[PDB]
Amino acid sequence: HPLQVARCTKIIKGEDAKYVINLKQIAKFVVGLGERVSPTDIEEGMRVGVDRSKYNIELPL
Amino acid sequence: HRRYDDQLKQRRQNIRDLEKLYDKTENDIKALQSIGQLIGEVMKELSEEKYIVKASSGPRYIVGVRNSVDRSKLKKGVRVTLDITTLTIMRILPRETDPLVYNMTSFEQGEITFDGIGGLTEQIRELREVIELPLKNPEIFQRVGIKPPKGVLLYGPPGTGKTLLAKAVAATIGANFIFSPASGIVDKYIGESARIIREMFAYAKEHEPCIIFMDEVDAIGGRRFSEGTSADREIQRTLMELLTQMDGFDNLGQTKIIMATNRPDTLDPALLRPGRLDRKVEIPLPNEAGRLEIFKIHTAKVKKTGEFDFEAAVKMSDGFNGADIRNCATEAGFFAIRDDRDHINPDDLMKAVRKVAEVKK
Amino acid sequence: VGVNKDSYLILDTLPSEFDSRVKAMEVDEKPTETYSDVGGLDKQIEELVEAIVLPMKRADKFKDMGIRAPKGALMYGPPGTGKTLLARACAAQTNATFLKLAAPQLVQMYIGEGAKLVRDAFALAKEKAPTIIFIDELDAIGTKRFDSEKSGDREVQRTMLELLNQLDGFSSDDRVKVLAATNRVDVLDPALLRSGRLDRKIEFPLPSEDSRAQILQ
Repeated sequence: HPLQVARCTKIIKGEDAKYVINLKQIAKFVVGLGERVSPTDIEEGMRVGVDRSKYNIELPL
Repeated sequence: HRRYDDQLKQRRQNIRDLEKLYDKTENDIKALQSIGQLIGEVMKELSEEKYIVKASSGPRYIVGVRNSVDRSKLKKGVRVTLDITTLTIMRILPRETDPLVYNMTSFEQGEITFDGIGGLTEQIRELREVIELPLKNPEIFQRVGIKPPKGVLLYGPPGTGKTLLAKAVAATIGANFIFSPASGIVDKYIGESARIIREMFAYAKEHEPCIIFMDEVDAIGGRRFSEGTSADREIQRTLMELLTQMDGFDNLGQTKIIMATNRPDTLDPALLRPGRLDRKVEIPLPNEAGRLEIFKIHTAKVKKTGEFDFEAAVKMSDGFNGADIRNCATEAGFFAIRDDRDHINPDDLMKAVRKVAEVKK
Repeated sequence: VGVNKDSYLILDTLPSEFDSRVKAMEVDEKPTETYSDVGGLDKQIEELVEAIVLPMKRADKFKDMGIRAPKGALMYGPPGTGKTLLARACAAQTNATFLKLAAPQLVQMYIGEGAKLVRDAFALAKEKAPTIIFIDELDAIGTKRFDSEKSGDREVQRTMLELLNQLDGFSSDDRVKVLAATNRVDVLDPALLRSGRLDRKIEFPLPSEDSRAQILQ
């Protein structure tokens, strides 16, 4: 996956112990901790992966 | 018996302390059911049953009224409160400037003294006479029948301690110092850029006396890039607003605007014409007298062995303003960190002023 | 600060942030380089140490002496000698956080946002202190000319001005350093005349026989 910011626009599933990551001007959801070999994160409002701000979808798809 | 009395006083504390914390968290749920509501500002009142209000969520709506209003705090251009689910005027608010630090950073007074920066004397006096005298005493300008001064320009180096002077004038009047980033007046949305000029002026009138200080004017007062346009129409949109306030029925005399730029060769011709700037202060070469005062002042706060002959130091320059003089001070200090001391000789000071002179003009 | 979705009321406060965090900045906590890795550049080590390193180290000493600290240098003169490499060395030695801030990223075509970026840089730099803000280019906090095209080049006048206004704001305390680097000195607004701005103007010469030989070893 290409992407220039991550944007999972909801995140019900998934410091911190759960992901809620959405990198945008108009709102923000911020979690510092990626990984998540179960559920395998991603899904949601799809652009997902590492961020040009380094919050980061680290390693789902 | 006796022990129960010890513990009775104690466990009544162990309560009282919990109870107050505990009542408060319960108040957070109560507040969560005590909802807020959004603010917009009245564009214009059509009728007492029809208004145009611009909600801050963006679009314009025709609204009527609802319970819990006053109709005598209503006027055009006041902020109002509107319902989330009924979109009608539930209560009427004052209108508010909003204090900011983003697009107008406000510093009541200045953070550096006017008498303490003396040796910058010439500039100090010109600035007093345009600013201080009308602000304290409108009455004298009014009796003659020629208006109080408009707008002042400081031109020549910002790095010689221009900036220091602007803060310093604000300090003595007790004026509200309004520092503006000219680019920040460059929002890319409909009217945000109109809104800022308007807010800045309105607040100046309330919080008058005030200095409105415009940092490097080329971006809100260009000339055009080449006669062409890329983004140099945003510059024109800005610039017409400043000329309009000036030309207007509203008159500058307890709100003073001071423009600053290195060069006068990217000021607009409008501004250079009298009646949008009329006072133009230039930053000069010092006297022999100016240099002495500033050397003495800088070395007074400084720790030194030996009485210093400032008079030699002055000869060793030719027209150093306060910023140039400071580089000479630290230079001396560098051989003193090396000589493992917090003091400096006369001897250091002669060498120091000369090395700084040679490395530039 | 944390506001209810449909009740519009501040329940809680969340940490600070304005735009994305570290958006124009690269963060490298403490370079791996040393002046035992970079060597033969010794004279450029002397200049560099007297302008920035000694005011940082002996900050207290500058306070008691009761002069203010210069916080800044400007370097011009040729790299291709390990200019970048020297900068990182100083960073390692003082135990500064090295922040590579690229001057083209600010220079935004959008309003102000660039101005805010300059302030955020100072803000993090002041929290992380010691810090060197190392500025790739000088062409986009400068090159504004003196003609009537200085109009177009506003974004660049504003990013620079703020960074200086902010340094002299805090000149007595040595926490943050600013270094700009280029091949050669460009047209700029006056700033070489003042301790609290980028006072120091450091030249790179070329090597000599002793220097080439160390560089070869």
